[PDB]
Amino acid sequence: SSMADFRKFFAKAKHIVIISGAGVSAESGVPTFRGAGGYWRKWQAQDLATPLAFAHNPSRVWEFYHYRREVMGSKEPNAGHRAIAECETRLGKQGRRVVVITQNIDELHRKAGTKNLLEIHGSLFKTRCTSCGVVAENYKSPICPALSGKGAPEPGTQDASIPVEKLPRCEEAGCGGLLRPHVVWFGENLDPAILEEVDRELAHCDLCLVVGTSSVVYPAAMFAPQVAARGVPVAEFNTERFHFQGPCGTTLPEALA
Ligand SMILES: [Zn+2]
Repeated sequence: SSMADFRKFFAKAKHIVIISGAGVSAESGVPTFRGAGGYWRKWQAQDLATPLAFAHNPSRVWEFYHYRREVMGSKEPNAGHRAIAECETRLGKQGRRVVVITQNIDELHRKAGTKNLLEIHGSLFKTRCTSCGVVAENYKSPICPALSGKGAPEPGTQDASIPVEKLPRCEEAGCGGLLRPHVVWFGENLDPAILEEVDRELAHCDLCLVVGTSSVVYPAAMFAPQVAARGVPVAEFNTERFHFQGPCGTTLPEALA
């Protein structure tokens, strides 16, 4: 039904799951690399976010992720992210739970103040050593000196073609292994531990929100339907149970007041 009917459910909901999609990041001007304007140079983003592309050209893969890390400098969380964060803070002092399950890798939910965050696809600001497996936070600009001035999005740009030795290297003593971005690539599974946390949130929630994506599309498809099958209401906020059409920065400040 209406927004007034959603607010009734929202006022009584004690454990809210928020499934956050690409729409939420696109509203902050964050480049998504899906759709028609989801291109970097002469390749598809799907072409680069793969174990195969990193094995054959780690320099080109690192140039792509270096760009994505650098564009975040000028990006700020929108009214959607803020309303989500303030909602968690406020409801937490009332002994009620708000959890954000996101596929976004830009950390804007983290900058807005969301604490209960599940980043199922990893983060741009995390590296993983291909030799020792250590996962680490990395906000350094540029991530390595050979990547200084590299990663121009424009097609025609020559490959930086950095030797593997000069790409980001693990700083753990005696390792020096090749680092990769700590993100889920095409053909890779989600971390089972992260999946267990997700499963647990979905099974205990009394309200579920799907924002800047829909329930009939991945990853919200692996999550939101089994919530609706338990009887629990699902509200979708998108540019396309309850459904609310429009930007998240418009509908969420209101819904989550
Ligand atoms: Zn290492």
